[PDB]
Amino acid sequence: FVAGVINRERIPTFERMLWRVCRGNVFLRQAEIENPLEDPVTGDYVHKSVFIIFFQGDQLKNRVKKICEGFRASLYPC
Amino acid sequence: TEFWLISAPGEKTCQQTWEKLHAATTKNNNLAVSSKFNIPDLKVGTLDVLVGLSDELAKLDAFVEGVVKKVAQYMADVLEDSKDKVQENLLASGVDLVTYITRFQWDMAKYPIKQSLKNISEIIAKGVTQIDNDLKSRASAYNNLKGNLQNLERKNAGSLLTR
Amino acid sequence: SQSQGIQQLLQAEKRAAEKVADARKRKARRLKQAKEEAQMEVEQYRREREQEFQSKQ
Amino acid sequence: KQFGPLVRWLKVNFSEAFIAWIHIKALRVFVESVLRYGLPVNFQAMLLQPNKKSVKKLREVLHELYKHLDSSAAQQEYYPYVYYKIDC
Amino acid sequence: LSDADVQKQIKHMMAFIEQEANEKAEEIDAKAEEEFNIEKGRLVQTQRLKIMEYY
Repeated sequence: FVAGVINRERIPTFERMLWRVCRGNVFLRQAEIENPLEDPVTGDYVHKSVFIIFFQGDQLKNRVKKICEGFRASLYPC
Repeated sequence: TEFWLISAPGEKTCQQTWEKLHAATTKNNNLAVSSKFNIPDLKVGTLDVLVGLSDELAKLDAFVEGVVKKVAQYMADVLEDSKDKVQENLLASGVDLVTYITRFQWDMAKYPIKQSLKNISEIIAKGVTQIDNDLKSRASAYNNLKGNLQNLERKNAGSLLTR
Repeated sequence: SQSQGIQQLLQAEKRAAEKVADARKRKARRLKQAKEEAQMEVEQYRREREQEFQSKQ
Repeated sequence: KQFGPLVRWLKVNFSEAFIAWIHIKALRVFVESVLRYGLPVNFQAMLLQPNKKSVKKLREVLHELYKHLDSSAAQQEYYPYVYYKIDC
Repeated sequence: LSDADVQKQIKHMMAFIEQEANEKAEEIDAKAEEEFNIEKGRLVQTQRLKIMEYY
């Protein structure tokens, strides 16, 4: 399906912050990247996995936009 | 007296006893005082409105808390039913918060329970804003009289060089 | 169990879509009925005015 | 002359302001409880008057009471319940 | 987190969406009935007066 891209250094905390702003409201979908290649920034190959959430509300889209900007993640396209 | 305002899922009616009755989970083994809030049955339309409300209420809550402090400090200067050593907490409808919380309800007098959250939050906000401005006016008038009075008392005070 | 949650919420969203489309449909239906009844009253008014016309003439 | 009525008015308005403080935060806790748990809206909400030096035990008891029922997802940010401090 | 926790989160996701949907539809039908009467009255009065003037 779709495998989003995150750095996943501290995803346990990304997830928690996401629940702090609203806990338990939407499903977090997980995907993983097999045999990732050199990080565009880090310059190395690390495993990557991502949790992607579709929201109906605008307030949560803006919330998680700010969160993902603060978090080490690339969740830019719809 | 400080209080903690806490809410549990409340899925079971046993929660009240779980919260209050059963020592293993009751607050401080049922020694601490724990009273239920009487809150009217209100609805949240959407999640987006829920979040907006969350932020707006946090802002409004801090606003009103500040106003309460401002008016209490004003009266403290007045020294009428509050002082620095005693009567720091304000009374609710003329009784203490402990009494008020004992009989706590959401007050239809401040906002109808049939109002949407937006409208309710707005009515309260308007109320407090108005209260703050009324205080600003009365406090200005009192501080003005207080200073001018002292200035006149001082004018006829002092040593023979300046009195 | 992810695919089930995905399916379930999509089902909720679908029903929601059906719900609003149908509410809008009822609105449309009521508006047409409103027009039909309005015209009926107008025609009733017409007959009345025509009769008074005939009476006066 | 102004003082008399001044302070009588203020005392009344401040009580009303305090009640409003109570109402508005009860709503705050209402909507947060809804946001935290979802529907229906029947939650177990308590006003706690701590005992001296009981805050440790209080945290312990409330933690065990609710933490095991919800999730690790939820202090200043993550608390098993809705919790606001009433400064009085 | 557990599968049961995931199921509870899914139920919560359903629940808010359904509530929003129910409220919006209700709002829509109430206004629809209002619009029914408003448009009806406007139309009726608009043409009734013209008929009157003719008469």
